Amino acid sequence: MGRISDKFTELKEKREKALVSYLMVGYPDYETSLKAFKEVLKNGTDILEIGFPFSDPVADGPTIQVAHEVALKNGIRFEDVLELSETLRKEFPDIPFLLMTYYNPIFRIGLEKFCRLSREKGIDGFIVPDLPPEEAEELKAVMKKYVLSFVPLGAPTSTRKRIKLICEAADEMTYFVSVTGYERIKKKVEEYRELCDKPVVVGFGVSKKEHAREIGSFADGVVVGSALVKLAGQKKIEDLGNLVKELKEGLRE
Repeated sequence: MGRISDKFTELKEKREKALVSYLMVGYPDYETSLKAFKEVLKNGTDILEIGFPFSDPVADGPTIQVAHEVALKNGIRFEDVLELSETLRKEFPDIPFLLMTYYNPIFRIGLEKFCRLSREKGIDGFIVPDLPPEEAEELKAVMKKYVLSFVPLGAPTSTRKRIKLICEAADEMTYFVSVTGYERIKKKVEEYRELCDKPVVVGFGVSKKEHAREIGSFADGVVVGSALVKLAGQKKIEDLGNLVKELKEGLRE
């Protein structure tokens, strides 16, 4: 459909796998995070995951949880998150933007409004790590209305039936975690390939070029977050750009 499908079609013609970079708005502070976002985009990021600070990030690892807390103490609001998206959208017109948000904030703000605002500020789709199954259909329906790409989540232990539900739920792409929360996720993706034609990105545990090359050998893309956030924490912008450049190196053929 939109920017996501266009990007994967583009990467395929370039014989590349996608690098999905995840950073948190407001960590270690708004200004520094904005520089970080610009740096990863300038160095090869194909799809951006924009972190929306949340008070109870139970699905994130230690490093990202720190980013959540710090950003919230800096006073980062949903409005600041979208301002950053709008700002980046002007400089990078075709890079797909995925808003990483927990479910509660969407409900608190209001589904219609949340989606309306996201679309107006450049967001292409969402990644909801803790989406309650009993709230999924309603959210998907609203997202469809505002043309926001729904990205279902899979796991190394997803059943064949779940995989088919994931494929039909995905508008343009899917995201699988790499660990049971390697060989296991690789085999799961192969099954996925049998049942689904939509691109799939794999995350968790990526921090070295070797990791990107290995995962990219069977996935259409890799997601990197904690490794980037760590560098951003010390305002090591140059090293961050270097890391993104290196990761992207392991994603070319």
